[PDB]
Amino acid sequence: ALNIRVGGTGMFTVRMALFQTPSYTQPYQGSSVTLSTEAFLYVGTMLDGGDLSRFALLMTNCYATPSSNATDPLKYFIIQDRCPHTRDSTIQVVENGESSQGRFSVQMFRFAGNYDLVYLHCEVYLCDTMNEKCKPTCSG
Amino acid sequence: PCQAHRTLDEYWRSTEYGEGYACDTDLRGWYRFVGQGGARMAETCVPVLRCNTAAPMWLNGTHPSSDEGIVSRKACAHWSGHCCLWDASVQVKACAGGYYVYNLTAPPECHLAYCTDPSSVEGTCEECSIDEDCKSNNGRWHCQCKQDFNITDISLLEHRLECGANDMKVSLGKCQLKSLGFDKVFMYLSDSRCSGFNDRDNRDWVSVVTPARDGPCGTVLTRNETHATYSNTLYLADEIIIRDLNIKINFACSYPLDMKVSLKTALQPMVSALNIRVGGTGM
Ligand SMILES: *[C@@H]1O[C@H](CO)[C@@H](O[C@@H]2O[C@H](CO)[C@@H](O[C@@H]3O[C@H](CO)[C@@H](O)[C@H](O[C@H]4O[C@H](CO)[C@@H](O)[C@H](O)[C@@H]4O)[C@@H]3O)[C@H](O)[C@H]2NC(C)=O)[C@H](O)[C@H]1NC(C)=O
Ligand SMILES: *[C@@H]1O[C@H](CO)[C@@H](O[C@@H]2O[C@H](CO)[C@@H](O)[C@H](O)[C@H]2NC(C)=O)[C@H](O)[C@H]1NC(C)=O
Ligand SMILES: *[C@@H]1O[C@H](CO)[C@@H](O[C@@H]2O[C@H](CO)[C@@H](O)[C@H](O)[C@H]2NC(C)=O)[C@H](O)[C@H]1NC(C)=O
Ligand SMILES: *[C@@H]1O[C@H](CO)[C@@H](O)[C@H](O)[C@H]1NC(C)=O
Repeated sequence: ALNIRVGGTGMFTVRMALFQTPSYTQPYQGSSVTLSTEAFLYVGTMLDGGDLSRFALLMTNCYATPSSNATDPLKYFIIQDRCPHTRDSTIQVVENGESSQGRFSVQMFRFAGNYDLVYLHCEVYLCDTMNEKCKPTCSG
Repeated sequence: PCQAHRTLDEYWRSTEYGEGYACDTDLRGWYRFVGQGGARMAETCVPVLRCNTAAPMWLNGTHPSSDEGIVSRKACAHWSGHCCLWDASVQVKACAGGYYVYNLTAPPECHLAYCTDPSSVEGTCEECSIDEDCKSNNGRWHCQCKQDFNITDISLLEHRLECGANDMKVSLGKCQLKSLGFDKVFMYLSDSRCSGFNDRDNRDWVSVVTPARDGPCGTVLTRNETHATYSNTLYLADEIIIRDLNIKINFACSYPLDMKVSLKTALQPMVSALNIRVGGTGM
């Protein structure tokens, strides 16, 4: 018998969209959205890669930066260490690690300074829904 | 030869034509038979009183295949009840493409003329792929690949693994496997239900597709703290049963567990702004 050993690397498709309405029904297509600060924000993250049965979309950390650059030193974390932020009451999460979609809502804001644009950047970590317990329960 | 010839567009040279009296004494040079009559001369001595001739002729033997050059033939003539009673000298030459040329000579006497069978207008050349040259074997056109595509051993085999987000596929050049000596190949995963098929994106490929999960075609998943890998093995054989040189394609592609994601839509807030203006002066 002859064994040839070959391999490869693949990527999974995870998406993020702005919801035009609460309860996360319709997505947003426009290139720049113009709201008031008092208004809230409806966002969700989709998972389109595969094996949604064995995997659960789970949010580890997310933040806001004034620029498209994600590594901006000025970061307003919206989720800290798998936890919705406690010091700000207007932050709420609906599902995290529960299913293949992660969503959350928060009041809109503006970065203090000569900054007129806000960008949102999150980082996801998939998990095994049987091998490890993916429910994040956070308390101060 | 292939470029300097005179075409012949006539529909009465079929071996189905009833009867005529024309004879070809003024035919001099290289000719191509094109149209409803056919592209090749008759290969068997068609019975007498056919194809607009009292005594039909026929180029005896077999049509030369591609890359044969000048071939000398002695076209026979069917008359009086004896096939090949009179003889004429012809020089048939094959050409690139589904057509031929001949050195049509003057028969010894009139009431003699050539005529063509339907031949293989059904047998086409476009069915050969881009790396498959339009070669012929004893007059039948086939798709023989590049000669430079000649690999002997097994380790040098090409393998195109695409680790798609939802499915996984592995692709191998059909020309390479034909060169390796396998007329037909058998793709089989851990389960034989995942038999391979053909697909073309830039050439002839045989490919297998397996969903990226745990068990859809017996694929095994072993996830460590950083990556999750899908491992399955492919089996190569040239017949249903193997007798030597077992082949096992140990392929596996893994996915990351962490990734970065952001909106593609710009956000712009407006907040109530109070502007207090002050001033000063200095030296
Ligand atoms: C968790 O599992 C993952 C998935 O297997 C694993 O990542 C693997 O790390 C090993 C160790 O480095 C890689 O092994 C390969 O081994 C040979 C050299 O010995 C080479 O094929 C590889 O180097 C290649 O690196 C790049 C890959 O294209 C290229 O620059 C080039 O081809 C190099 O040759 C590599 O060292 C193995 O490839 C990765 N798997 C990947 C990258 O998908 C990880 O280490 C595991 N974590 C653990 C065990 O803690
Ligand atoms: C994103 O932001 C960083 C920080 O402003 C940009 O500059 C890099 O900064 C790091 C330290 O934060 C330095 O080590 C690098 O040398 C800097 N340059 C690069 C090219 O990384 C960085 O360029 C920005 N990235 C993009 C794509 O705009
Ligand atoms: C077909 O091919 C032959 C050989 O190339 C052509 O020339 C004939 O060659 C023979 C053998 O030397 C001579 O005896 C003949 O006299 C040549 N014929 C002529 C007309 O010069 C021949 O011409 C070709 N036939 C046709 C019809 O094109
Ligand atoms: C014509 O072909 C037949 C069939 O093989 C053969 O018997 C005959 O001898 C051939 N004629 C000539 C002149 O070679």
